[PDB]
Amino acid sequence: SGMERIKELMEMVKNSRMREILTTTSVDHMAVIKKYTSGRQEKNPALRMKWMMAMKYPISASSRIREMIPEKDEDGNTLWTNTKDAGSNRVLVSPNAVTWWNRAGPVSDVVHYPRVYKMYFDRLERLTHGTFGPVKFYNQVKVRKRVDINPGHKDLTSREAQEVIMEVVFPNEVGARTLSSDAQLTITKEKKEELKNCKISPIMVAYMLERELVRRTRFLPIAGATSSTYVEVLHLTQGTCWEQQYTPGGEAENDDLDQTLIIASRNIVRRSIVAIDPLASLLSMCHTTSISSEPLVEILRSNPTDEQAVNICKAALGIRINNSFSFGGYNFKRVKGSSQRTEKAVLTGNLQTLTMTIFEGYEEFNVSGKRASAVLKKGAQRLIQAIIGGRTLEDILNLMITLMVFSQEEKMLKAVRNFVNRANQRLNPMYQLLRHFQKDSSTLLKNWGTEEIDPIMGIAGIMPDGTINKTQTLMGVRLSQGGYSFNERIRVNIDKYLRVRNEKGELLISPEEVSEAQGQEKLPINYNSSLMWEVNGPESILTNTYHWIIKNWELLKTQWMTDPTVLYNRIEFEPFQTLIPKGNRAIYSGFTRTLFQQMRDVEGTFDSIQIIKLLPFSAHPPSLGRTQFSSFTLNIRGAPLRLLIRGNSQVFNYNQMENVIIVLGKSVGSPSSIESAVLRGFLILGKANSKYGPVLTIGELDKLGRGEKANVLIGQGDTVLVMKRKRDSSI
Amino acid sequence: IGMASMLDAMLSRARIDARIDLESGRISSQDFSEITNTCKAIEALKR
Amino acid sequence: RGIWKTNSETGAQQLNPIDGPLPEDNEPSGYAQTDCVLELIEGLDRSHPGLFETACQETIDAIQQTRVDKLTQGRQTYDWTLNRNQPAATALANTIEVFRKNGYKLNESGRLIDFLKDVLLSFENDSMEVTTHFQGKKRVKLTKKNYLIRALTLNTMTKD
Amino acid sequence: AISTHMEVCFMYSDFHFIDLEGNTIVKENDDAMLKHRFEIIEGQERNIAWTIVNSICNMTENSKPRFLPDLYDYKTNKFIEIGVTRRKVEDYYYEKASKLKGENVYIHIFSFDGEEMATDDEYILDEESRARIKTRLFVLRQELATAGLWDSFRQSELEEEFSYPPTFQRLANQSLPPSFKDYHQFKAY
Amino acid sequence: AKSTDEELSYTITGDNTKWNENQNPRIFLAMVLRITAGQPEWFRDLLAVAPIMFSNKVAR
RNA sequence: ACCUCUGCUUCUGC
RNA sequence: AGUAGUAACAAGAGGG
Ligand SMILES: CN1CN([C@@H]2O[C@H](COP(=O)(O)OP(=O)(O)OP(=O)(O)O)[C@@H](O)[C@H]2O)c2nc(N)[nH]c(=O)c21
Ligand SMILES: [Mg+2]
Repeated sequence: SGMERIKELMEMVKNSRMREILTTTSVDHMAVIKKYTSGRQEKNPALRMKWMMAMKYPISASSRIREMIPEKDEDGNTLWTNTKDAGSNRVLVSPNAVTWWNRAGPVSDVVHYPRVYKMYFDRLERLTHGTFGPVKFYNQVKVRKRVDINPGHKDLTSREAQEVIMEVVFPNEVGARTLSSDAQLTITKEKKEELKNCKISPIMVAYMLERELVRRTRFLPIAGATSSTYVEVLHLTQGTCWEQQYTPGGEAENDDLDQTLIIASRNIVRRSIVAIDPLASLLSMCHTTSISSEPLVEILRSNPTDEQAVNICKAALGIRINNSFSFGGYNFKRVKGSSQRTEKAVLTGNLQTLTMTIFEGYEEFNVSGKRASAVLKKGAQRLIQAIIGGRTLEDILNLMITLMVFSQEEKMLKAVRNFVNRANQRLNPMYQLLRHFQKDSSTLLKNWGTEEIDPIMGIAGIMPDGTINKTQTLMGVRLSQGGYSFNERIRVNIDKYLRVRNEKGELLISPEEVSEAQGQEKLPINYNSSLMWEVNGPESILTNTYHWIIKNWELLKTQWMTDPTVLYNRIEFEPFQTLIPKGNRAIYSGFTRTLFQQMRDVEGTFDSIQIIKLLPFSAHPPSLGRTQFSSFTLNIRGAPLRLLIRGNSQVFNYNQMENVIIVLGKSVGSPSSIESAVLRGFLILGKANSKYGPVLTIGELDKLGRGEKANVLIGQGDTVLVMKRKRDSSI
Repeated sequence: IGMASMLDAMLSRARIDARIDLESGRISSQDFSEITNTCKAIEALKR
Repeated sequence: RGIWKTNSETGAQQLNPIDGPLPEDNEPSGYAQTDCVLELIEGLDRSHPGLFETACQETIDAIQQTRVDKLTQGRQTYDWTLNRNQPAATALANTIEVFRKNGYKLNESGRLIDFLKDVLLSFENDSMEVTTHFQGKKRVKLTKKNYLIRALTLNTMTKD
Repeated sequence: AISTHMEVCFMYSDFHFIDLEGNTIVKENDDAMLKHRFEIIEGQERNIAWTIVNSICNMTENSKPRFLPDLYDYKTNKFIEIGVTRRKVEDYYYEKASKLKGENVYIHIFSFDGEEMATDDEYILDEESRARIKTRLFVLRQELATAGLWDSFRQSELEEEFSYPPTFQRLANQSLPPSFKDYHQFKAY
Repeated sequence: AKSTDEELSYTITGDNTKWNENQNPRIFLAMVLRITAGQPEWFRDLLAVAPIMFSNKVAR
């Protein structure tokens, strides 16, 4: 219509003030005058409301209330007055007016409410159809992470959501820029259809659409699954000392499932490699494990994920594999050659040390895709040459960039224009270098170079542009055609130690190639296995192992005294082994068992805390070693923690005052001057003594002799009198 | 966003809205008259 | 223990402890040293190659993009036009209005930086004119000095 | 150039209507029975102009132009670029048919002499109507010529700045560590 | 991680006394000029305004 | 002695 | 008086 609004305007413009304002206030300046006010933000709203709710007319309502409801109700209550609220034409009304309206006012229809407020109603749906398992009690470290908080988002940026909401709610006010993406367009169609004829305030529609469309996150202490449908009920599923097992109603994302499958498979592989029979152990865990009560076996049967650990599990189960990995949404299959993982430091174009892994060796790569394909060659941080094809030039673009990133070349390293987030958590390096060069090739292409390709009337070229050129191109870039048999899944076999070979006997995958990254599952994994602690996670491997030792201490102690080697070999210590760097397991064991023998040998120097502390490190065939250790390294979420041999550390300490052992900050309960189990082949006697010569490091005790007592900087600022023992202890 | 006055912005909106209203069926001619007329009065009263 | 000067524009007595004598006890002291500050900031630049440059480039982009109305965000603000506190938006409105009446209106662009330009240029005015309501309404002409003192004023109150 | 261009535009449309049935018509009353043939886009503030463009495109499901046109015709359902030039109607057309390459806009150049050029040497405006514009242009070039200003007109068709004015400069000079005499010396240091 | 096993480690639970009353506008002017070294002079001067105004402030 | 208004509004920052 | 606690309330403002 537009009938009454223009009449109003006419009316207003009759008035001189209003005409002046309307004629001398630009659209920009309207933003200022819209907020012009004498009213201030209430500094104590709780008090003010308590005060005002005692008053007859504390509520301010549109003046039209006066024609919409009676002045008084059946009971004699005045419902509205003609007093203008300060600064507006709203009037002062009673709360009785709100109730009146709610019993006797104009009934509306609410067909759009579920659709506009879908984000909210969906929460209730997921709960109404959720299932509760039981409550378990235990201590678990809840690590603070950024996590998603709104299920059902469309993964739009704030720009793209704005653009979409403008098209949906206010199409004629869009301006010049209209929607690129097909994701944007298909959302626009749907929403336009769902919300047609909608008479709810477009403010609420836009507000809700914005909340719903944009992925929002938050930093929270979270122990379990990090998916948004789990985050949403964190208050219900997780307490300080408890877990309420629960499954929300509705379907999981395929992305969350895939991600969890990879985490599960890696955990299983990593646990299995440290068992006496890895394949037997992996198969066992494959057959007992579930993700959200789905058997892992079924998932592995029907899930297309190609990943090293996943493929090891598939191999074990007789499932055919595609011996490929994904990178940036494109499937990669190495044709010929191989390379080597190497940890080295890299100065980028930002001017930044960032020391993640490199691939170093000859590797031919066939790369399938959505609408594109290519034949990338790679040496050591080299793009030996990438011939790319596709339906559109566009589809050749995405993959073009992806492949320059993937090369690891110095020309893309020194071409970027940080390595962590704000919480200082390390981020994905060879995926972020892609994200950057995604929305800005500019520098890369004009810092890559060009090439003068021969007439060879077939192999075209792409320039530092996107343009096509005849007998020039980028450094090692081509545009040709070629690329069904890439997707064919092959039958493989797998040996006791998880080596995967094709039917011709060629090595496809080895457990050591499996990424060492300890991720966090988006969905709950239940191993249901005697080989895995009931409580998942590396922190929990630590707390559970020590908790278990302590609670079984009487048995374990007598086993320590009578039958050491059986104790060392117990299966409960194998998960803990996965936290110890592979290269240290044997020497750490050797060191530990020797210290334990010295404790046995030198009577009256028993120490239960020292035994408990070091015991897990005994669980590996020991090697002979000279090396003295002041600490053992554990790797917890990609970061070394050091457990000190002598006394308390941040990782493991005994607190006198509580009389409890605290492990990564969690209590796991509790069970002469001579220390028999700190140095191999020495005793600590007590306080250092100037009347026994100067202070040596540990690594200078080297050349002492039986009976010969020194002063040592033993650790954490202490100096102690040691003595090289007269006899030895053997293992 | 705009340097246009609030009034000039509203006048131009009313005119174009009344036209599309008409040539969509939403509005009759004896409305579309009334609006475009009202607009011209505002236009002159502004003068 | 610093140096006193009289400000040429406001006449204010101004104490400067910087590069003053070094602290001689553990009492709170304001004798910060320019060269020591600069050493620390340089050390930080060294430790974070490219950080200052980037942060600067983001600020330049923001300066270009920022609208006058950004200043509508805020709580109670000293309003030199009233010599009283007001909500931020009202204080902004008042300054804009009094500016334009006194001939400063680069801010008509709608960009924040143009309002900032107006602010500095306002200090050249011989006689900024405002209106009081006598205790009604009345035109008041501020001396250049009066206006500058108000522009540089913090209002104070106690924290509850 | 801005006044000229926009005058042409305004002449192109003023006193031109559509019926109750819907046939192009001219009129001198310009009045609540008929409807304007053209939407005038030129002269509108950019944001409002885009609002008008969008509204029209949404009504017709016409695709939206990359550039802001000068008019839209509710009869032929075309957007319209007007042009005015001292040089060659010949060449200034293909200068703009370039700019608008891929677009779907009727072009219509006018020289100051009189002679003009539309799309497909086909006119959507009447002879009498174009007459007035051609005439007006010449009479302007005449008023330009005998004023001394045609010869001028026929030859046409930044880093951010922020500095301190005097008072603030003096304040800056007095905001330094005590050994410095002025702000520029301090900034150099 | 960065320390050796032989090092002591202590933590000061720390508070600054008279923070507001001892920081100086002139020092922040120096910080802003240094941080913005090499940048366009218009931007540097723009950022320097706040510190300069604070150096010249008065309290009601 | 009456009448009228007011109950965060000369005072709450970042 | 009392509340309070480094300065306030113990009605204020306006009209007549
Ligand atoms: C850059 N890449 C990527 N890539 C393989 O592709 C896999 C997936 O890449 P990614 O994004 O780093 O994922 P991933 O390593 O699984 O991540 P994480 O282990 O942190 O969970 C890598 O683990 C690696 O095996 C490579 N393989 C070879 N041979 N050469 C290369 O240059 C590269
Ligand atoms: Mg303090």
